[PDB]
Amino acid sequence: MRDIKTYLSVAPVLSTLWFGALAGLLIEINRLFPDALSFPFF
Amino acid sequence: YIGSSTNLIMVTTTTLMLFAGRFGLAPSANRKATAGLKLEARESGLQTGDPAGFTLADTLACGAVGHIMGVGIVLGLKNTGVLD
Amino acid sequence: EVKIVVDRDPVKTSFEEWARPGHFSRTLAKGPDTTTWIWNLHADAHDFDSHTGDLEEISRKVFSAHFGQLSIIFLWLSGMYFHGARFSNYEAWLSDPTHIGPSAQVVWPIVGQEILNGDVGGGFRGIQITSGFFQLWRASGITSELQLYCTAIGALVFAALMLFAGWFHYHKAAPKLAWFQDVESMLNHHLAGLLGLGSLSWAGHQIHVSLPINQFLDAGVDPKEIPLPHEFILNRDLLAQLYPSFAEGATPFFTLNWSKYAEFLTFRGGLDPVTGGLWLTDIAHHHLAIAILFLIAGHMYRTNWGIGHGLKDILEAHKGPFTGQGHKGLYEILTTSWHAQLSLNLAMLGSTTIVVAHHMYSMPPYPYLATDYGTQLSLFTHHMWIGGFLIVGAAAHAAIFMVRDYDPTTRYNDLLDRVLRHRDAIISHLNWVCIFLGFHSFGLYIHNDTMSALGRPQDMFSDTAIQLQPIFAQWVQNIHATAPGVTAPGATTSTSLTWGGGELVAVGGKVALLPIPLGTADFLVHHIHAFTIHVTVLILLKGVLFARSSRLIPDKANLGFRFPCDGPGRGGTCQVSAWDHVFLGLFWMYNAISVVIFHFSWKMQSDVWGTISDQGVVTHITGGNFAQSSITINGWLRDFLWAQASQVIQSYGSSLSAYGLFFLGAHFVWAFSLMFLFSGRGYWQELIESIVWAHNKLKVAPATQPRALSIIQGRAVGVTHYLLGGIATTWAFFLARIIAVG
Amino acid sequence: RQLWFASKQSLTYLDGTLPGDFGFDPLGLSDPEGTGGFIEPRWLAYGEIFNGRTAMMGVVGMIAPEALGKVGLVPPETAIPWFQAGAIPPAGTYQYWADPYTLFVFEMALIGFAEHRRLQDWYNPGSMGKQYFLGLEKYLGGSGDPAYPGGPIFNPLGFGTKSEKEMKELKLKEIKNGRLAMLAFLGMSLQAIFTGVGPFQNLLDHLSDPVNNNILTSLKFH
Ligand SMILES: CC1=C[C@H](O)CC(C)(C)[C@H]1/C=C/C(C)=C/C=C/C(C)=C/C=C/C=C(C)/C=C/C=C(C)/C=C/C1=C(C)C[C@H](O)CC1(C)C
Ligand SMILES: CC1=C(/C=C/C(C)=C/C=C/C(C)=C/C=C/C=C(C)/C=C/C=C(C)/C=C/C2=C(C)CCCC2(C)C)C(C)(C)CCC1
Ligand SMILES: CC1=C(/C=C/C(C)=C\C=C\C(C)=C\C=C\C=C(C)/C=C/C=C(C)/C=C/C2=C(C)CCCC2(C)C)C(C)(C)CCC1
Repeated sequence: MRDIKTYLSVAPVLSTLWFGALAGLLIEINRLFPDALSFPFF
Repeated sequence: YIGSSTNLIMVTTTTLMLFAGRFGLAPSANRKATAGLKLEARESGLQTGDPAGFTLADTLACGAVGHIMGVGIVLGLKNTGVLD
Repeated sequence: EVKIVVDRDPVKTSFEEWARPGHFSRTLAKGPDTTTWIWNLHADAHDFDSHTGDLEEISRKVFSAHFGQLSIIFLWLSGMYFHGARFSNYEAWLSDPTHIGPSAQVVWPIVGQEILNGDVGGGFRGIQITSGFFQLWRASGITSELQLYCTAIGALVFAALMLFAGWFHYHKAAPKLAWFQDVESMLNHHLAGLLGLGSLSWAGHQIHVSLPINQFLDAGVDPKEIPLPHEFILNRDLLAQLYPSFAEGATPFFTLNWSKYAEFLTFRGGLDPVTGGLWLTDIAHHHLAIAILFLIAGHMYRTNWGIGHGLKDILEAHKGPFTGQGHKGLYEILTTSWHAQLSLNLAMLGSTTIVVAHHMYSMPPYPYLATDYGTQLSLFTHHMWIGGFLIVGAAAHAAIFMVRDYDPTTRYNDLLDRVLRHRDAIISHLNWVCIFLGFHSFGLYIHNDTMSALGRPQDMFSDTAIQLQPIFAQWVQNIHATAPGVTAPGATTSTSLTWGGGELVAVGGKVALLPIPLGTADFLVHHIHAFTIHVTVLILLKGVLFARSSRLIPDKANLGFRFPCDGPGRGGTCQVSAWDHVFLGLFWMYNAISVVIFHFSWKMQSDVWGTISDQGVVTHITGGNFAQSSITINGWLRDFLWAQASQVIQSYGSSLSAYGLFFLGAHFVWAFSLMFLFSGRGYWQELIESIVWAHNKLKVAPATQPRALSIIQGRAVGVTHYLLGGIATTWAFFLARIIAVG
Repeated sequence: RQLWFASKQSLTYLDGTLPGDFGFDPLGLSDPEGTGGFIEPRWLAYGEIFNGRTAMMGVVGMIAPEALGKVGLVPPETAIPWFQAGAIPPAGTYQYWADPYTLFVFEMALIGFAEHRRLQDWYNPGSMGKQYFLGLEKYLGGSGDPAYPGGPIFNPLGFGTKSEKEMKELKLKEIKNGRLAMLAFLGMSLQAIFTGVGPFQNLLDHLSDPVNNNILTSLKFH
């Protein structure tokens, strides 16, 4: 079990999941704010 | 439709093939032919009831070849009617 | 004799190793002192023969790897069938396939890419496809999304099953040597078992399901009320209505009067005007005869019984005067070194892929295939690319065998010995032939272009000037067009329509095939192809023959297969390993394939493809300027390369706009490749050194010591990027142009 | 060992271990150089026993209903060929005391219980007589060999009185009847696939009219 944990902590899979989460966040932001060119908050 | 062209051809080809096997005129299971001559019989280890050592393989291979040669010599039926 | 001997449970399914990378390599398992470790890890993963010294373990490993590959292929097929089921317009396409664009991929409306889901007709929106599945799914009478759905499910099942089988056969029940090394029974089966029975069962599926439903659809019916397949075999009366003979059970076959079945098994030839495709009766007769042929072939070699040959008993007999002892012992070489088999099989597979690419376009098997232009074009060029890659791989692995596992003391041969004994003569004569062909096939183009730009057209190489006639090709075409007259009475027309005799097949105002004439331009392009092929053969054959030892370096083999050089000594010894020979030959194979596919595109769009008028006048897609503008490189720029690159470059703001974008990135990478191909290492090493200093100044110097890529990896990344750029460029060009105009 | 179409790879492992070895195996499957899982000779004897027994029961049962219907008193409500009973939808069906599909999965679960327990016994012999089973525990130990379980649950009347010879007879009888029932079942099914009228009616036919000889026709129809 702990072996599969140390394997999961190997940079490829960690990086893939991290990048997937980041891309999901970005595409969701783009969905909720289409075309988002300026900073119309301040 | 028995005894006609197909029947007589198939039976004579298969029976002559089996005789060539059993009498020493075919390179069957326990006979391997060289470049030329054939009579180089050597054993495989397939003892069966046949008095000349004919397993259930050569008695099937010779049959297959006889049926093939029969079908081939008959389906060149360009002189006995293209439809039978 | 031969038995079922295997072994039990060598390696346990324990995750102990997954957390320790490079367990296989002793050095790799120690730890990454630098950054080149993580390159070297991937670089030698699949290198099985450098992990042991006995063939049993590597044979087990490749047996499992084949299962992995098959699992991936099954998963891909499942994905394809699914996307056809749940995301296509396949039913609307079946309604009328004349002017409805096959689309099988939609895109999510998130980031403005809705335009990607362009207009494809039939009340659908989706990225148009060119894979050509739809002609197949109409040949096999799928005609219902339920069928695609259940087929995808079954494919997923088979994929998981194969993955299991893999795991089990490596871990639990590992095969032994006397099983693997036993090739007699393997040949016996694969000849008789796999291929033959395969074609036989397919002939079954065609004569009992496809043929009737396809004939009904050709008669013209909404596939909704078309009778289901199983309802064509359960109740006989339907097929009875179709084919009188077919209502006679099995008497006319067994009783040797086969001519009764003449209706659905025949030898018509030609194409079928209703769809331009092949007469499915013909293809059924083909598959069935091929099945019988493979079955009768499979019974060659003695396996356990007393009949049959032995692959050792066949070679040693052949021994001619000049060569001497003949092929004696070769059986041992091709049974004791995997790389040899990999090379042989890769070569034959590449050649077969190429010949499939060729035979496809000239004899469209599927229905409504020779009228979906982009599909035909894309299929042909894809098969060509795959064949080229397979051939290069064959040469590379042949070289690897030559280096490592060749040895005269025990793996002796007297044929290969002679071959190697006079390598210099072979390479010299091939080199001279390469020079000769290069001159007399490219300098001709140069002369023609120059004498054009100098206002002397009547001193050109064409039909209207000093004339070169491909007489042998026209001779063969005449023979093939007059052969169905006497030599092959059982046929009806020529074997294909591309032979120089007959009429044209056109469906839906568009033409599919017609006679093909050969002009001097064809002579020149054929000689260009011959030259480029000869040069690629020169490169790769020189690499293989000189992988052991050259007259420059005496003991090259000892230095190993893949090493960068032998230092700058003796005037410089860069790129002497066979690996670098393959690195070189890759570019030339790319060039050969590129010019071949360009020639194909131009010839088709200038002499075959196009539209047909109501009266019957043909106006080809490009106007038929081949025989007058393929004979000048400046022409190739003007008439073909520049002109037919319009549709990709105006493609912005339309459905095809994606094909536009790649047309730049393809070029870009293409650039990028040079950065790796031209530079060296020491420069980058010093630059990395200064960067490491700049970081270390901030207490950021990573323990994974940075290192500029090793030389061989630099060349590898360069050649990969270059091939990617070139192939992606031609891909975008082709798709955009053909799918826009056609 | 009445030799009928033997070979040498047969005699490599068929040394007479199975009750009544006749010596008939051209192919030579269970050669013990590497013992293939489920190709074990023990497993082979087990398989022939089990298959032949199932075939005996099936050849009795599939033919029972319609046959009995002939001059008997099982009603014509089930006067239907076994291959038309409903197991073959392209032939016939019937309205039962449940629906078709759930019935099938239910009987599958029951047979699965039985055969899973039997297999677990096969791996570890006798090991069923340990766990709680709501009774039945003091019977399922068997007679040692999973081939032959014995036990008053499966030995009610009491045979092989004080003997192994009587067991050898009874048992040869077992193998012979299993093989004969296998042949009869396969033949009934082949007639059914090619004749299309039903076995017992085929007897009704072949009692009087000799001229039938339907190998001459070879008519292949549903
Ligand atoms: C010996 C030898 C030797 C050499 O080496 C080789 C060779 C020659 C190959 C071999 C041979 C073999 C053989 C012959 C075998 C046979 C088998 C069988 C027949 C089985 C069955 C088996 C069979 C079986 C299981 C079956 C069973 C059945 C049953 C229960 C039934 C049921 C049913 C019924 C009631 C009715 C309904 O409605 C339906 C159903 C559901 C249908
Ligand atoms: C005298 C005597 C004897 C003998 C007898 C005889 C003479 C028998 C015969 C037998 C036989 C007579 C056998 C046979 C066999 C055959 C076979 C086995 C065949 C097969 C065939 C096939 C398989 C076919 C195929 C095909 C098809 C299907 C189609 C396509 C083409 C072809 C042709 C390829 C005995 C032993 C009794 C005893 C002692 C005395
Ligand atoms: C956003 C981002 C960025 C940027 C980026 C860029 C700028 C990119 C570029 C790029 C470029 C400038 C170019 C590219 C290109 C690409 C490509 C080019 C790809 C391809 C792929 C593939 C996959 C292909 C494939 C294929 C073909 C088509 C051919 C052969 C066959 C196959 C299928 C293989 C930054 C940094 C700001 C940040 C991060 C993120």
